[PDB]
Amino acid sequence: TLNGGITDMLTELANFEKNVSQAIHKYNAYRKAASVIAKYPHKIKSGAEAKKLPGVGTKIAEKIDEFLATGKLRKLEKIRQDDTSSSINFLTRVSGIGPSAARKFVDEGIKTLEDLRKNEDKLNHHQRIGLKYFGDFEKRIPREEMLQMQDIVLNEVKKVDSEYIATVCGSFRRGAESSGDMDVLLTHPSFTSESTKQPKLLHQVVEQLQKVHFITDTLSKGETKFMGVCQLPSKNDEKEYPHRRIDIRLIPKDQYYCGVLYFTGSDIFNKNMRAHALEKGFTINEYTIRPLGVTGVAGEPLPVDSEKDIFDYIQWKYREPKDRSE
DNA sequence: CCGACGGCGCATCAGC
DNA sequence: GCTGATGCGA
DNA sequence: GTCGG
Ligand code: NA
Ligand code: NA
Repeated sequence: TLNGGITDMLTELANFEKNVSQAIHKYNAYRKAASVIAKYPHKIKSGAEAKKLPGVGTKIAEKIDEFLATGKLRKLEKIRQDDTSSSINFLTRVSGIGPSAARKFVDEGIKTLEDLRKNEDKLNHHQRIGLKYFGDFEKRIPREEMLQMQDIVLNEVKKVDSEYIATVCGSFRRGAESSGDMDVLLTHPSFTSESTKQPKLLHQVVEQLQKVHFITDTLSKGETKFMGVCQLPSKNDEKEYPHRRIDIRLIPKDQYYCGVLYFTGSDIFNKNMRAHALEKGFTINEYTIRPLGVTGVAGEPLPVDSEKDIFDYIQWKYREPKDRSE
């Protein structure tokens, strides 16, 4: 909160770059800047002070000086009042509506949730669902609800086939007090990188979850990845729980733990391990870990049967997810 | 100066 | 109808 | 917008 005004500012500039100007790299540049500054244990007094932080350049430094001297940014103030831009930016909060769709909608007069509600025929399946649960999707999930959600998922998966292995990752696995959604990694001994991928291993799990009315909607669904909506059962006379976003990924047995490691995060922790992995002759990614030859040629992936194995390779002591903040 | 900046599954579109 | 490109979310 | 080869 030391520089909340500054980080809020950069984050707002960030969204407009992505959603309105469609300049994704500028979006990430602003986010990077907002992040480094968010971790700075001091109240910034000038643009030059912040410029020393990695990610803050001349332009953001110039903007910080303006904000400190006036308490605002003229360019930001302007875009905020712009009917077209503020509307485009806003519409992207609807899942399924990206920068392009937001732009086309505003071009034809569709600027608010109400406008969207009156134009269902112009919305695809995903977008209709994003609109339907607009409010719910923006709410966070208390860990206690995640536990109840995990209980259902683990139970139903085992019910389908006790040989399935399912792991709820994300900040939740690291012990987060709340979550934005639920990410489930699924695998089965019968499915490996070079074997049959039976088009129903994932389907049977999604089907069972719908049968017990846990999964309520489907955004997308293929043979390896499902993205949908779910909701805990409500108690009599009890305010119903909000709908939640849940993804379920089927990964080959041999790439499962590389998957759990990666989707467990955090993002910052992954980069460090990737760096360390490199400075050890190994290359780690979402799927595997491979040795790097002398001339930089990657060798075939190394056998992995646990998160620990990955650590063993890069000479690192296994770390509990609760400590993988970075 | 000027290219990199993350990458892939799925839904849907463009081009044939 | 088929194939590759694009939008989207993660 | 920022970095760096
Ligand atoms: Na800097
Ligand atoms: Na969106």
